[PDB]
Amino acid sequence: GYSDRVQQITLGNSTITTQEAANAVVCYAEWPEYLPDVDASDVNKTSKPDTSVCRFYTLDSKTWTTGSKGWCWKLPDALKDMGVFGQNMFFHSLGRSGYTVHVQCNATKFHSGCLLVVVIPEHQLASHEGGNVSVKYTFTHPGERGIDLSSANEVGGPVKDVLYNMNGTLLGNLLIFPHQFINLRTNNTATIVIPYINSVPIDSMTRHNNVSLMVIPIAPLTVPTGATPSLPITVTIAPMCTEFSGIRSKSIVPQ
Amino acid sequence: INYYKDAASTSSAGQSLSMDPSKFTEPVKDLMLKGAPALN
Amino acid sequence: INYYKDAASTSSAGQSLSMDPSKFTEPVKDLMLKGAPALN
Amino acid sequence: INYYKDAASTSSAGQSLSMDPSKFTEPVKDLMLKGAPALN
Amino acid sequence: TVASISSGPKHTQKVPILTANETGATMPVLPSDSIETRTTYMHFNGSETDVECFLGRAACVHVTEIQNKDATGIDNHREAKLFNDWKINLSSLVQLRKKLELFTYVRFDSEYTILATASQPDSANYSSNLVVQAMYVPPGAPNPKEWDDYTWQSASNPSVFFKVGDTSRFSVPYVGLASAYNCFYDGYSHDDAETQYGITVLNHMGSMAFRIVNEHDEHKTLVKIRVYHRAKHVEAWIPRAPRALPYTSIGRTNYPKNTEPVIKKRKGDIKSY
Amino acid sequence: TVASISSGPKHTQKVPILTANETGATMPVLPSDSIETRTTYMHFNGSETDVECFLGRAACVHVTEIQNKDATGIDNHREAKLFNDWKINLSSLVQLRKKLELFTYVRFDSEYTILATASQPDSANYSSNLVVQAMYVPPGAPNPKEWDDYTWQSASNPSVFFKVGDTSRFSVPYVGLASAYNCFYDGYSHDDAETQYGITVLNHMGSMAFRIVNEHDEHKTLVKIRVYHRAKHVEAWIPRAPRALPYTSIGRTNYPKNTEPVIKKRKGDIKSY
Amino acid sequence: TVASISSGPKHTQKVPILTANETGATMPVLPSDSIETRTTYMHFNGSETDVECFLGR
Amino acid sequence: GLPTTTLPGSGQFLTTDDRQSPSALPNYEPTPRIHIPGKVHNLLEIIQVDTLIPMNNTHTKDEVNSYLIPLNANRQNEQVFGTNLFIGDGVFKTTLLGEIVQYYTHWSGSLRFSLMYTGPALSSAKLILAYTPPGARGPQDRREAMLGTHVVWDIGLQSTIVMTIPWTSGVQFRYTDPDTYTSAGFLSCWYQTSLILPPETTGQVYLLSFISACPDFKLRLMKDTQTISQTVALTE
Amino acid sequence: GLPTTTLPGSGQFLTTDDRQSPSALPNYEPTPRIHIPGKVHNLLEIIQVDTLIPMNNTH
Amino acid sequence: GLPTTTLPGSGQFLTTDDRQSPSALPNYEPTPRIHIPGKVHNLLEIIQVDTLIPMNNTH
Ligand SMILES: OCCOCOCc1cc(CCCCCOc2c(Cl)cc(C3=NCCO3)cc2Cl)on1
Ligand SMILES: OCCOCOCc1cc(CCCCCOc2c(Cl)cc(C3=NCCO3)cc2Cl)on1
Repeated sequence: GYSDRVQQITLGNSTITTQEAANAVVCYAEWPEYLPDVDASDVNKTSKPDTSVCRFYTLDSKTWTTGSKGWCWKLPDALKDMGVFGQNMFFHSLGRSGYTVHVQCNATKFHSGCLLVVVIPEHQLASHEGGNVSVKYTFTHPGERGIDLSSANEVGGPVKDVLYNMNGTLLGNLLIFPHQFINLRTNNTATIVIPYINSVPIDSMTRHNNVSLMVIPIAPLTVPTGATPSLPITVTIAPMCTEFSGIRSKSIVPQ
Repeated sequence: INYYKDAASTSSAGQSLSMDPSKFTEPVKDLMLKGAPALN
Repeated sequence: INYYKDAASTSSAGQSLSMDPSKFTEPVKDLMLKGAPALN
Repeated sequence: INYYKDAASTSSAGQSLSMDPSKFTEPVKDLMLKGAPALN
Repeated sequence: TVASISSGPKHTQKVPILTANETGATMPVLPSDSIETRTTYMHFNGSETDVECFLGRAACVHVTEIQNKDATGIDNHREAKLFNDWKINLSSLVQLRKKLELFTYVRFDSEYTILATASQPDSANYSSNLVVQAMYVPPGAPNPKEWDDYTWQSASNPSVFFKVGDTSRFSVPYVGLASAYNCFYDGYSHDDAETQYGITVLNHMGSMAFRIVNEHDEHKTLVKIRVYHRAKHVEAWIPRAPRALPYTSIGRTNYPKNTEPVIKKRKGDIKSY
Repeated sequence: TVASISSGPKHTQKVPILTANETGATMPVLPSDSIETRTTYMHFNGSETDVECFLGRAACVHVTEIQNKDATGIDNHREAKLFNDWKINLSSLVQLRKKLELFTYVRFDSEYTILATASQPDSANYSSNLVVQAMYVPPGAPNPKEWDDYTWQSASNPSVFFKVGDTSRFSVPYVGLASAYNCFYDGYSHDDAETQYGITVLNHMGSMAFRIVNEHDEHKTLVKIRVYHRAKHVEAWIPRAPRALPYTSIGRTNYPKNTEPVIKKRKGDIKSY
Repeated sequence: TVASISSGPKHTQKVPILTANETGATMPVLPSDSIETRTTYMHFNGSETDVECFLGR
Repeated sequence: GLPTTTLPGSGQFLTTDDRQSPSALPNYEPTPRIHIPGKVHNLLEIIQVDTLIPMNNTHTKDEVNSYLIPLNANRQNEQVFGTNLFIGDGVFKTTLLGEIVQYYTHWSGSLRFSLMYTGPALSSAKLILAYTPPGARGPQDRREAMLGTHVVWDIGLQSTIVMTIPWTSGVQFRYTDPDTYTSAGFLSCWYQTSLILPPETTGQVYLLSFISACPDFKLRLMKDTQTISQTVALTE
Repeated sequence: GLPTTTLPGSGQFLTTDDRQSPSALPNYEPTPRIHIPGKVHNLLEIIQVDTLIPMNNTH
Repeated sequence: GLPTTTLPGSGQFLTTDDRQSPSALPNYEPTPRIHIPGKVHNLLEIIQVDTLIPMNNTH
């Protein structure tokens, strides 16, 4: 009586149940694991807070309306302030982590709409100015708020044009990245497990984000007659196999 | 025959002949069998 | 000795030394023996 | 393959892979053990 | 290898063509799951689509130019193209760039070919024969200031001397600091508020420096340098969506404003053929 | 091997020399069936009549020309022969063409040799040294519009750079879409009422593109390109009647009107020697 | 080859970090004598610092 | 001294040749490789992942909406969409498949075309997808369409339908740049019965459509893509 | 570096010589051969088929 | 005479390449080596000897 459909994920002191899942994706078919010695470089023993950092943090909720263009969060940024995960983050020189991402959106059998939930490794954004204008730090570190693709261009911020993925590629091809759809008629959640993907064994958690999670409405939300025209979307994310190394004074970052 | 000492100096590599699209085409956690229902 | 990897890059082929004109000179359905009458 | 008769004409030598800094880093007459007191 | 097996009529409870794309998988459906097929063999290996093959041919990555002329009274050799330089990088010319950016991280050895040809746009009695010299100049070795500085001694820095009209060729191991080169980098060099974004801060490989060794003749000679790059021993990770809009800058993803629709509009209906 | 066996007088009921040609056969009659012969050996193998040998020597297949000159103010490089192109094909020059069309389908690898020589028809101080570049340009890759377009980067398209006066040589596998190249094709590309007939619709292999890499000197230089083609690994099927009338077009069988009698008229009678 | 071995807390009478430089030696002290380390390998031979290489171009 | 003769081609530079060269950095030791998920070995590995087709191409500036094929409730017998199968051009051209095919001159193989339905769960519909092999015109009505390769799709719990365009061809390779002789057919879709919405519901519903290549597929003779060009070198 | 000497004829192009060359299309896979009746191997095979002689040349 | 083809790079001088050369002094006998204390093999040997740092740079 197991269905692909019902699932339970327990991680730390927190549990999620979905009764309307559509399997789960594990990026590149690899599950998060700690850093092996053969791959290690820094000689420091690392710190593995385990259950105090590897639990589920639910970010603040978004509201899908007929005019929504899509939202974008960066990792580990989105979690920069969650509990002890965040403290560890500002206090060590280097850290490394994988995540379980669970995006939630329920409706009824009269609604229609379909969101794309995708994880993009190394999502370098484009400046809407063109040329070689850079995208300032603050703009690519929105924190739990994430970036709202239907917000206005700002100065020093990225471009927010959806048919171009914020980088000069077409929305249609985002499907080459680990992703899952939430089609109100099928699905009510999306779950993706992200292994740590980098060109170095461990890195800085503040100067470099290693994935952007993106939720994009593709088939517009259509509510039943005289229904309220909107649904909330909630994102809950859990660091998994986290390791921190090179402890010290506590980083100070712009803004 | 390599005439040179360093590995960078050798010619192109030879075909992976690796080929396994499943990391890209089927990264699902619970295995899906073709023919069985997608969602049970 | 081939110095190159691809087959197109090798020199000319070597003599068929095949040679069988009968597909062209005697494509008849019932075999004709020289010396026997052509039409019986 | 050396094409030439004299040794000076051969290519560069190949890595010492000798490496022993102690003549420079520890030329002391009575041996010092790390962890034991420097001056007894 | 069979490309298609033989398959006949079906009347089952087992439907391989109905799936749920919401899952993120592309189910491996074949012609024989939905029509009746006959056996056929592949006759093919997929040799020429190997990434080593795809990135393994020489591509032009840079065209520069230097001239041989009397430097007498020139206050700025660099500025007179008495010599010149290249801030090394690969994403400067786009043909090869779009190919590499199909991947996120890439690791390879480089083989470079340098073709140099001369031009004599104004009245010369003859064509002189010039030797080019073109020293790598690491991030941290003196940049050469005149066309005949002590720098050109290049006692510790690899340099090649070849003749204009000829070609020079040599191969450099993978010089990246990490395990792969980042084709993309969503980071900064540090957490400052105004530092540059992108890979230009990563992709920090020093520059390359060309000059003519010859002193000047009576006429002037323009020498134009073309650098070709061939990846050998390629390794590529994490495929990405291909580049759709035009490029504007080395190292940023930025596209031009008021660009044009990249998807061709139908001449007719959705229903049109 | 015997070329003739010994044979003596005959008085038989078995007549090998009477046949019925209406049958379509050529009965294998020999000297020894009708005169008295002596033994003789062949001393010969027929080596130099092998089709690999017959089609295996280089033949000139194309002569084109490009010039190096100041492109300043040229509105159409292609038109100034600033570069140029070839719509690839083999049936353009006839010597080799008649040889190939002795067969209906032919399959082979090609080895090409390109000789480039320069001419300076009007007053020059000297002969410059130019490098030619000549990129294959598949049916579906941008045709290069100026002599120095992004196209010439040729990051994915094989190109060779050689010097004028020298020769370039490389070999391309059999690139046909079918199992053999059609020397003839009695069809159309589709059943339209006005589409072109022949092989020109089949024999659709894209074109080849040459240019000089050098910028301009003070004089102008004419470079004339000759492409030679040698078949290697030849396979030929279905012999046909040799070409009798002159050719008029690449890819059609058409002969010129009011052509001249191709059979030599006797100077005398049927009875004449 | 290991570049660093794994080493944990220490509370000893055996102090490798106190020395007397007046002796002329450079005592071979390592990260693992004064912090807690994890194993890591060298992955490197020191090929390009051989004097033949240094004076050989 | 051993006697030699040099052949035609000496000194040429062929961008596609593969030989040894001296290393400029003798004895240098590259950084160790660490493990990174996601390694690609063949472009054939990636063109089997499906991506969305902007089928609804009828707009005037690129929009998320050209990915949506609309469906109308209560229409009978009628046609949902049509397209030829020049995978190197037109709708296909910006898709990952289209985009890679363009790096090669010839392609052969089967294509997989699937449609995922996004209408309310309490609605229902039956569509027919038809592949018309080369030689006939794009079908003009379902009767015409239904006589060629087709699948009646019944919209249900299982949200997507995967249609395969089996390789139907005389010649074993086709050109990726559109060519007549070498052309591959048409793909059309019609109401089999009709879309029906539940009460309290209204308007258009959309289908998303994907394209990917079957394991069948072959691509050969690499060349340059018409999809990217430039007028001056970029700088930093 | 192995010592060599080049002979007279170096650099010449003889249309009849038969040597190896680099392939411009590294790794390309040609179309499979299928069977076709009629293969010719030697011109000696075909000159044994008889054909008509315009003997009456007098026109 | 063995057929050859020369590749791109022929005739170049790369200051970092390592090949054989003819000896100008054929048959000459170098002076014997005697023993000398202090041989260095790697620069890695010497950077492990400590030296003083002008830390007080303020002059
Ligand atoms: O954005 C596109 C793809 O992203 C991946 O990385 C792109 C990239 C590629 C490169 C090249 C690195 C430097 C190459 C090695 O440098 C040289 C050169 Cl370019 C010349 C010589 C040389 N020696 C004698 C003459 O020249 C020696 C070295 Cl080590 O640097 N970054
Ligand atoms: O009608 C006469 C006989 O009929 C049979 O077929 C005739 C025929 C012969 C050919 C040639 C096909 C194209 C040859 C391969 O193309 C090239 C060329 Cl022509 C040059 C280069 C090249 N690379 C670097 C420089 O040039 C590469 C390729 Cl693949 O195309 N059709």
